[PDB]
Amino acid sequence: VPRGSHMPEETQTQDQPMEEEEVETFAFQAEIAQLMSLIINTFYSNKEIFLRELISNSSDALDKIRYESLTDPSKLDSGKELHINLIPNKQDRTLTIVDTGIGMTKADLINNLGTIARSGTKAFMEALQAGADISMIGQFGVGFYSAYLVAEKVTVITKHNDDEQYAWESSAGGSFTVRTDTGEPMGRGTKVILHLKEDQTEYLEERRIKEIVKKHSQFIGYPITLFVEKER
Ligand SMILES: Nc1ncnc2c1ncn2[C@@H]1O[C@H](COP(=O)(O)CP(=O)(O)OP(=O)(O)O)[C@@H](O)[C@H]1O
Ligand SMILES: [Mg+2]
Repeated sequence: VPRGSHMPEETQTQDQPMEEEEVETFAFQAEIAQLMSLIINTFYSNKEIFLRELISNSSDALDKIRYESLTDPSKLDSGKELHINLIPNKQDRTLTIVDTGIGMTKADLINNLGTIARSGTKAFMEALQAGADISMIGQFGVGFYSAYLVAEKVTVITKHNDDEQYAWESSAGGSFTVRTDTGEPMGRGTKVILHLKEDQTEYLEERRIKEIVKKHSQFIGYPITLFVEKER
């Protein structure tokens, strides 16, 4: 049956086998849930410090690369630059903080971002109740959750040398999921994707991002780059 030319629908290759992703749901530690609720549902005028916190954690992760190299000099062989990228997406209303730090293994996500008590949580909630600036969150060891000052939902994609890629995700309300992430390989590090609340879209603006990096994150110790989508 001679063919001279095939239509794209005819030549369209079979899909790869359908990937399976294991998803687990966890309760936040009680006080973490209480903090998240508090952060989410209280007005704070100094919300911008959320970025200082997430950049600080990227920073920490990036320092650990340097130190882990002292026991694991193999890491020295990586060609990836140690850096943070800030990626605002006006179309998706997301702000992404990407680092090339050490990343987090599956159990690191579960333990570090929600199941394990932080000892400063109760004091932080009390401080807030007595009218502390939200900025103080940095000194009470719960700074990650500042993400929820600006974000209705947070997704963390992460890849650590010792594990596969995972996605952590929470819209708060007391639980979070962790699933294997068989999607876009991201290489070692972590990507924190903030789905911004409708009225926190100033944090997609390049000038505003620049202002708060300059104000709050001047000692990263690693290049930070802001990716700005050309306006069409
Ligand atoms: N970008 C990132 N890369 C790797 N690990 C990250 C990360 N962001 C968060 N984490 C993990 O999440 C944990 C909790 O972060 P935070 O809530 O900011 C408290 P911390 O930064 O560990 O304490 P500290 O600021 O009192 O030192 C970190 O300890 C780290 O294990
Ligand atoms: Mg921190």
